[PDB]
Amino acid sequence: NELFQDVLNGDGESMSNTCTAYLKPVLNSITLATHKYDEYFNEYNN
Amino acid sequence: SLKHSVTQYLEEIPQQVQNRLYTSPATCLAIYRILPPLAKFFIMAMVFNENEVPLLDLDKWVNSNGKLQFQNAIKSMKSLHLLIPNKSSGTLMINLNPTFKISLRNALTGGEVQNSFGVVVEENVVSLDLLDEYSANKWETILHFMVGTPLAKIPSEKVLNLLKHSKLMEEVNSTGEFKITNEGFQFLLQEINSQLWTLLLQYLKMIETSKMDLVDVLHFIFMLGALEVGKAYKIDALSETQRIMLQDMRDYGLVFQKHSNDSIFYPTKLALMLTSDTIPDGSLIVETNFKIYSYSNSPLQIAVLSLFVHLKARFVNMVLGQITRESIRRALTNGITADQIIAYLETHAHPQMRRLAEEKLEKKLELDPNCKEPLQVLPPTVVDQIRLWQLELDRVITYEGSLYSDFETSQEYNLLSKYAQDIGVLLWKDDKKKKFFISKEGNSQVLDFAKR
Amino acid sequence: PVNKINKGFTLVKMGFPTRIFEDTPTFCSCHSKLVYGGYFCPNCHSKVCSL
Amino acid sequence: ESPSLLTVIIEIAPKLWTTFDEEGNEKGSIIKVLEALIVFLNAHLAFNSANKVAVIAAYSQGIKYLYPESTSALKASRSDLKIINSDMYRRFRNVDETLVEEIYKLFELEKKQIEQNSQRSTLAGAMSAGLTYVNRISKESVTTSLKSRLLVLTCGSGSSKDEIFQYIPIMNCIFSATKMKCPIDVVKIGGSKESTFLQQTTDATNGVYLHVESTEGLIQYLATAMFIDPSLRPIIVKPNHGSVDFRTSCYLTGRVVAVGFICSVCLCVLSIIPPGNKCPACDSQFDEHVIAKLKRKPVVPR
Amino acid sequence: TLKVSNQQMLQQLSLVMDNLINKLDLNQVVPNNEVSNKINKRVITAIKINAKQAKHNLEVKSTLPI
Ligand SMILES: [Zn+2]
Ligand SMILES: [Zn+2]
Ligand SMILES: [Zn+2]
Repeated sequence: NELFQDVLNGDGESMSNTCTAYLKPVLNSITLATHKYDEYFNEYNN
Repeated sequence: SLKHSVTQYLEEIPQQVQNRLYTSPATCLAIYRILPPLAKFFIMAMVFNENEVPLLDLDKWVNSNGKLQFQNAIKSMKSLHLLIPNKSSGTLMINLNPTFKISLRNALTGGEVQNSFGVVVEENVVSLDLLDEYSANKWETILHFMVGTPLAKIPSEKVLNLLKHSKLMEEVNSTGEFKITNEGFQFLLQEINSQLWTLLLQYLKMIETSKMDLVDVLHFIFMLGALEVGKAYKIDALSETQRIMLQDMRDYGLVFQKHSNDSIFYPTKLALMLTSDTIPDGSLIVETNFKIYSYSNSPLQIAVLSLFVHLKARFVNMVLGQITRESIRRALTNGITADQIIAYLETHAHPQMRRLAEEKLEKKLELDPNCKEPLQVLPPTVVDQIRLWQLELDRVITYEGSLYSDFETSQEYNLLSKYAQDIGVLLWKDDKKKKFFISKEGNSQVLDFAKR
Repeated sequence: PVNKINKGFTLVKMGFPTRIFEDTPTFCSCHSKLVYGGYFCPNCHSKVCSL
Repeated sequence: ESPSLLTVIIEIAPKLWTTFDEEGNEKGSIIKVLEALIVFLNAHLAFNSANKVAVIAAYSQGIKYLYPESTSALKASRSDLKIINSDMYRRFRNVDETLVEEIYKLFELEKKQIEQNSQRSTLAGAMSAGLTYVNRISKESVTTSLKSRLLVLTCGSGSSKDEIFQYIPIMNCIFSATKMKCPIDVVKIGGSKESTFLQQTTDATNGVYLHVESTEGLIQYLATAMFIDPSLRPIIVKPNHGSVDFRTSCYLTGRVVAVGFICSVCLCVLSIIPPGNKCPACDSQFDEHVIAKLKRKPVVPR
Repeated sequence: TLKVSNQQMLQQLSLVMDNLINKLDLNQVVPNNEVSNKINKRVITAIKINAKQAKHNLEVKSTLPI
């Protein structure tokens, strides 16, 4: 997200979408991994 | 070639003549089969819908790596006038030709065809023993007289004056005989399907008479392409120009008839192989001592060999010959160039020469893989001797014209020389010698320039 | 052909990835390079180049 | 450019076509499909002079060749019936007449044998026969450099569901067609939009899958989407929408399989670990240690 | 995630029999200028989707600086 903001305030909406599209699948993968971690965490606390 | 030649002729045909030509379904079918695969695919994808089709849909149909072939097909169909562009609502919309569409759809689905495929009377003759024998006899007669062997039987005066009015078969009456030309030997070089097509195209060129109707002529030709060997057809479905050209094709050998002025005619194997095609005979062995051993029993191939090979002996399988200087000079004075002589030698080279060339090329690649060499099937010594005999024929080349000199002023000579260079008939110029030369066809322009 | 005394009969946990279609190139998870297509893994949604 | 052999595997099942007629408003859609196929085959023979056509019908009790007819019938015969008009092109007309006479003979034969009802579809066997015919003509090579192409005209009609037993033969047909570089085209004339096995067949053999709902206007579908000669396959894009996922079905539940488990011996697919600690398709006892390694839950601190 | 009877199946079969004997009018395959338009629209939308998918498919070049 910090790299996204850096290219956002460095190059201004023309290519930050391209960088976001480049880094979208691995961001989705790590978000899914953290979501699985949170789900199993809450399932063991409850 | 073949498809290129018939496409060029059909493009040279005017637009309304093409629209009249698209009436018969068999002609439309043959013209469709001439087309490239993308053109054919688009034509069949656009026959069955009566509404409009844009070019953007057809362009989206083609992949990114086939855009050049798509442009080729579009230009071919536009030149053949199978596509009518329309400029409405800002999109260049495409119609199929309506007569072509109706005739092709009728040919596909079956329906009204006004007997464009003929009628069959179910009584037949044998194809291989009679039909093929007659067609082969007429073709062997025409090519034997054409290559110039002594013949007890000569072809008809219609194809005689066709041959003397064609580009090939030069003729003199001071000696009283015919000569094979460069394109005449080229004609023997290509396959007999393209031979028949180029003879038919030159016949189409020379038929300017009112007795011949050109659309009916092409209808008959493409109908014979559509017909089948070995079964009979009626003349009653034909117009009178198609009747007399049925007689002419009987003289050629494209069609067989049992008797003249008969109601029933029989197409031959050349009628079907007019459309498309389908050790060998004539396969020959060349050696470094210029000896030729040609496994040929056919008198046509022996005769064609005799145009540039000094024949020495003949057996049932093979003929003895020797490529000699005077025989090669005979061919070269007949205009048969060394390139096409060597092309004939390559195309009739023996499989044993092929495999020995493959062995030589394999050893060459396993010794020096840095450089690649072409497959020399026949000896380069005899190839270079053929080309050297060509050079010794063509040591000097002559052009006739005028030379203007004895100019006291160099400026006038320079003006005349640059005028000749601008009009493109100059061959040589020099201020040191004060001389510039022009061709005979370019003499008149500079003559009137100097007079005025 | 395996021998009868081998008792290594087990399930192998595997998934069937989905062929992704995209007009924008993305970083692959196996070679870290820009690839247009790829396969999304059913378990972690990481993309692979070949199968 | 180069001639091709178009082999049409047409699935004429009386049950499936009767259900299609009952689902639709019209009746006798077999006639419309058959005549659209006739015009399409005439179009393919019009594309090139030297190209060839084969047709195989997959009826209820097996398969039968429609064009060309059986050589026993060629030797025995010719009662030229007048279904197709004789004034059309003869080179199309013999093909069309042989096709319609074999259609009539097949329908008469299964009218005679109509009483026996079978749950075993013969589409996979017909496609295998078409692939053998493709190999036969390619190996004979009377016309040099002959391409080939399979077109499958099947009907679902919303009555027959997905058939598990067809999975292995269709997969083997995929591999054989990929080896021989012969595309397999599928036209599914029915109500069920998805046919996963034939979709995978088209997408793996570089063919076109087309699902249609009405038998009317089928010749435009055939002449636009299905008229791709293998000469121009790499330069013509395919209209095969709805990309298939290349998944499979579980052996003992039947659902589509996500991340899952296959047997290491007989390669059967299971979405869950089977009861009894034994392989259902394979009858192999599985080790409790490694399947407990499978049954472990992921870890996270409290 | 309608079982047809043998009598009506034979009736449909005999309908196909007589429809094959009496006349097979191949000119009936031609659409009526509206269903052909809808069919061509569906086919060209599928072609547009597939062409946008497979217009473009060593890593490929990027619009980013190095
Ligand atoms: Zn990768
Ligand atoms: Zn994964
Ligand atoms: Zn097992």
